[PDB]
Amino acid sequence: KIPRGNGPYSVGCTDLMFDHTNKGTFLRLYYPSQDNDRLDTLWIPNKEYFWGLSKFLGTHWLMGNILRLLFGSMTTPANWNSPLRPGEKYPLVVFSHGLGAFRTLYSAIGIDLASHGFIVAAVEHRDRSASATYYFKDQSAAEIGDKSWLYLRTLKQEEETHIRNEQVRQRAKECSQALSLILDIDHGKPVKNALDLKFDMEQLKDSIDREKIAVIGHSFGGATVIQTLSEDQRFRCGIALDAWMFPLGDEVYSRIPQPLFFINSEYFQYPANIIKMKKCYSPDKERKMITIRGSVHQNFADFTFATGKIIGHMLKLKGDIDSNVAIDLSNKASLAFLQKHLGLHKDFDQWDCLIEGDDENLIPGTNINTT
Ligand SMILES: C[C@]1(c2ccccc2)CC(=O)N(CCOc2ccc(F)c(C#N)c2)C1
Ligand SMILES: [Cl-]
Repeated sequence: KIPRGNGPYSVGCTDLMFDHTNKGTFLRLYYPSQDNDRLDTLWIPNKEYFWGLSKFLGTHWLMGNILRLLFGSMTTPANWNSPLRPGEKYPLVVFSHGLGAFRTLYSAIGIDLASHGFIVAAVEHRDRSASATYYFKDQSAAEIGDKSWLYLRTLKQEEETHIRNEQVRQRAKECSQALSLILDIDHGKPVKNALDLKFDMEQLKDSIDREKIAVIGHSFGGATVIQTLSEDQRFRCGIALDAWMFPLGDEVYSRIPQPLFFINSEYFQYPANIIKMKKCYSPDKERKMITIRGSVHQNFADFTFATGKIIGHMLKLKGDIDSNVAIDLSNKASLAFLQKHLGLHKDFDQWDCLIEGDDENLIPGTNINTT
């Protein structure tokens, strides 16, 4: 089970696709909810995501249907289509998924943020970095619900540099586009969701704290944070969760004026990647780094909760550290940082010490030696 949020607000969830095309925005929204008696949210909602994951895992295609059997009925603890909790303006996080992931697989993070009073928009990238995604070929196809699926692209050694960079730039653009969509919805523009879901977007009118905006993401999503910040000053700070820095162009490193927080796992990181993180550092800029003891790359994603301790450890989904312990640390430290750099008047400053990695399961900075 994916843990419930630790904050005082109940959490809701819905999907938004606008426009319907492959150039539209697709996001999963987590938000503070009015109601708590709704059905929980289906974690991986279509079979084609399992088919996609099977390609990403490099397994036999037929394993897709086995993954679907095993995980196709799992829910995540967010009230599906619950009304938005009215009467208060909420800061906004735009969230970027890793390679071979998609919008729904970081619900532990998104739900927790929501439960503390954030709206979270988890983008689904159309760069062929998702295991799968979908859209509609045209206006007609969206009416009858005739989905077109786009699957993960496999790269040759010789495309890696170039195509990963094209992808991160598209990702940044998709993050900025999602922001603009949400900000327009806030300023009351009628948006007809391309998905026919019982959730009126008019609810979101005057409900965003328009200047309190951050971008967060895991791995490929972490590079996406950094590209996004450099391109869009509307985002006021970023949190990169175990960032994979390879996609970034040489030009971006000196061009990130906003505060940036690296939350790393112990076992993923390596000198080449850490050196790149350190190229974001500069005497005039606000930079923080911590490393979660006993953690692996997958502690930041939902599949760290989907299996038992033993097969979890074997499959590199779980580390030595407990998965709830690990995510609590990442989520609480994230909240404190956001409070500091968005200027929120909440109680997240209780976790300030975690930004400095001052905790028995934290390492200040990095464990990786670079020389
Ligand atoms: C370093 C990465 C990489 C780079 C090149 C080749 C291979 C891997 C880039 C990246 O984003 N990574 C994280 C992928 O996290 C996932 C993936 C699928 C999932 F279902 C879930 C979940 N839950 C999480 C791995
Ligand atoms: Cl290295």
